[PDB]
Amino acid sequence: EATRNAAALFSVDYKAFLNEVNNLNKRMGDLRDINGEAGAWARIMSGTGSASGGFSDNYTHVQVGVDKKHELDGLDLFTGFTVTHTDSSASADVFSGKTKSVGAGLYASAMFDSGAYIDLIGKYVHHDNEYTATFAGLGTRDYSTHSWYAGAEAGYRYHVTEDAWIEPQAELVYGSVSGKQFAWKDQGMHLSMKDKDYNPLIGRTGVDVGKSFSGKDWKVTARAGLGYQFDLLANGETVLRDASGEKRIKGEKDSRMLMSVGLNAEIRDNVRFGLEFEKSAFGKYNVDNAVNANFRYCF
Amino acid sequence: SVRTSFFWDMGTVWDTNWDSSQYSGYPDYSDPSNIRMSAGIALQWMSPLGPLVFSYAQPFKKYDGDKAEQFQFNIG
Amino acid sequence: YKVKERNTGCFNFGIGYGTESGVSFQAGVQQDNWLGTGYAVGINGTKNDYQTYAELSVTNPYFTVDGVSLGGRLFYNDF
Repeated sequence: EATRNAAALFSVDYKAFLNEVNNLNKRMGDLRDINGEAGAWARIMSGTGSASGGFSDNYTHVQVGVDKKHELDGLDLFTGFTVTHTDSSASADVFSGKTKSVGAGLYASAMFDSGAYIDLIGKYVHHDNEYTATFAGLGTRDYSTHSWYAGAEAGYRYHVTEDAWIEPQAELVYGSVSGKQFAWKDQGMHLSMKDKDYNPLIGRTGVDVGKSFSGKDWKVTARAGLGYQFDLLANGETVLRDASGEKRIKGEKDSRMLMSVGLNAEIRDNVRFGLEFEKSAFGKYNVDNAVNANFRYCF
Repeated sequence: SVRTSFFWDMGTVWDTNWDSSQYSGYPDYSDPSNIRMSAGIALQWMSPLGPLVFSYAQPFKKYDGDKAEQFQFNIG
Repeated sequence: YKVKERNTGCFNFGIGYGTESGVSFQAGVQQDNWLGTGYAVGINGTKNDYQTYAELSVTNPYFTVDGVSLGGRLFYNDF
């Protein structure tokens, strides 16, 4: 019912947070083979998806940032800041709404002489949604919540071959997002639903293999992997009320799977190219993802 | 290759093929009065992919349903 | 006269695949000073499930010596 829509509201927000959470070798730039310790990195992504019950959504998040350091005694310790802006829109059977999420934070990077890679980022964001739902009779409302989410990631890419090497990696982001409290007394019945501060956390362990290709004729980034994602903390508990009585619910952990991307290549500094993967798993819960493919050539 | 500006924008649009006495409660759409205003910062960069344009501003004035995208981005 | 050339107009080719609108197609160019010939040529188009668009344009700025310009274009769309 109306309460079950809240779980979809968190589940949809979970995917957006799962869309907000990304890699460190793409969003924060490759922690290795980067000779400019003072400079900027960035990444912008756009996708869409849906689940069972007609709940569909489409989102796009773009992040940038800078860092500044110099060489040390074998460790590539660098520090800097970053910002990000994301837009999303979703529609369901009996509700629909649009939201944005902009945030800023700080990051650190570490590449060691033995070939280790480590990234850490942390952002405070003010994500605001505006949605209409007639379930529970509440109507249309807009609300903003502050997300303080800090996430780390580590990995060890050992030089198996100069053009192909297996990489173990593991990431995890823990965030604090407070809940919401509202009553539908404008319709006549309270039906008050409240949630206090939540401290969710989710990570993903992925084993990957990447290829180092150069020469500007290939100049590709062919890397694939297999990963399993577990919600380390799911504290999205909300307690709703009614004339008959009051009920409670809470978020639960995950054991999701994923896949990899195809080419993501380029020719020269004038041009660009890439390919993306949409993991559309209808078998699980009618889930789906959206992807793209487009290149540029400039005279 | 880079150029930054601080801008103050004003705009309006209306129809002449309109009547108001036919629609008392429905708001007039023939009045040159709802002059929308905005102000902010804008940037242009002739990147090696084209003229990339970015901007962030606030609509200090608005009317009716004027949903605003605060930050704008485009090429050319 | 010593000059420094700059880029002018550039190619693009985008094939976006998805669930809504499926594998939508899109490509085209938009450039004046075509290969240095001084023309102005722009072709663009997109293929979508419910929206097909195409436009072709050419313009010679100095058709005669004095500087008269001869230009034309075609466009087709269904939405």
